[PDB]
Amino acid sequence: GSVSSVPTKLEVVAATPTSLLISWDAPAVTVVFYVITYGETGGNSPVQEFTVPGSKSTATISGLKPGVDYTITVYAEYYGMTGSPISINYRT
Amino acid sequence: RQLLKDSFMVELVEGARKLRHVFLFTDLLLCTKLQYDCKWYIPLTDLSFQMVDEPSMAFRVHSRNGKSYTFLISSDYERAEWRENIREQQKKCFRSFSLTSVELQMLTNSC
Repeated sequence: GSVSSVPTKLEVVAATPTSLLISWDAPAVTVVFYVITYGETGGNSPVQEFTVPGSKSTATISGLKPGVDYTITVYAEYYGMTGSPISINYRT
Repeated sequence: RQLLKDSFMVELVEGARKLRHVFLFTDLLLCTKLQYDCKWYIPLTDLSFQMVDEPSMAFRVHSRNGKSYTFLISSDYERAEWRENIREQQKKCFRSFSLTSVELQMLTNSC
């Protein structure tokens, strides 16, 4: 591809001990929807995922455990292809 | 063109639920009613598969033309299998197309 399929600048913009507000910069191409995944870092806990529409570039993650390291990833879904993910770690 | 996966599924439509037989071919996803009749199809290169957790164990397929269709499936595992198989094949599909009336007949016949 001639432009990146991946979002940029994934970051936690606000946090409580059990919830995170994340933001990312959309890729150059219109996205059908995004997938957000989160799970305990290294913890062999179940990873969970949800979506937000391609018109949104933020999401809230709730129900987390305080003081726990989490790995959060976002990737874009398109007609005909799935984008690669961008990932961050964050400790509640 | 080969058949890779097929299952009964329940389509959620306006005010009703419908039993469909869904077929993943190498280049397209086909939805039929029961002799078979095609309700609709989407080339894989024009499709996006979305997990739906409300209702639970559901998914939505979006077509490049702006339509989308929602199904209940039997389990989270089968739902994940369908997404993975579709993704694997999407990596091998590059060109959008439209089937002629007879092509669809032959396609439905093969079913």
